[PDB]
Amino acid sequence: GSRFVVEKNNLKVTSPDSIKGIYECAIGNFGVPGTLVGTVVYPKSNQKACKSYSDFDISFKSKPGRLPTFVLIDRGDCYFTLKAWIAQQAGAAAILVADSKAEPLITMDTPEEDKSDADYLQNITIPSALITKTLGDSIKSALSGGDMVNMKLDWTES
Amino acid sequence: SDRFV
Repeated sequence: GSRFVVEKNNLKVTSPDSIKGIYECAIGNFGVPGTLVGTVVYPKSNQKACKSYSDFDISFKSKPGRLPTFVLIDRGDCYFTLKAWIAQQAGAAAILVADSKAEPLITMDTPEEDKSDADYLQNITIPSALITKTLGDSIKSALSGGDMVNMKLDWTES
Repeated sequence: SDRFV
């Protein structure tokens, strides 16, 4: 039941022209800070963000004068909250979690964690959004062709 | 529609 009872927000893909437009996303139930413009990156390794990006020597910190980095992450194999923490530790300005199946948007919830891993939940700051498989696939196709994917996030509705 | 993973 209540399969469509999701806190939806609009995002805008501003480039490339082929996929530019407004899309629905679901803001995660954690770490909500406003509008932010950034550029999307899909890493070649560690694509589910379940291990530290430091182990791969991967950083998403943007150089001065460039757009902040929104990292595109695949759903699966670990909690959404851990993905957001790990992307945050790697310097990403936001995380977009692409659903692994084509379905209505879902709300990324916070798990009940062991005492040894409870404190990071309080320390998540970066905006986190779940996007559809269809949009994730569209962004990946654009990036693999060499296009720059820019995006405006809006969490004012949250 | 809430999921942890």
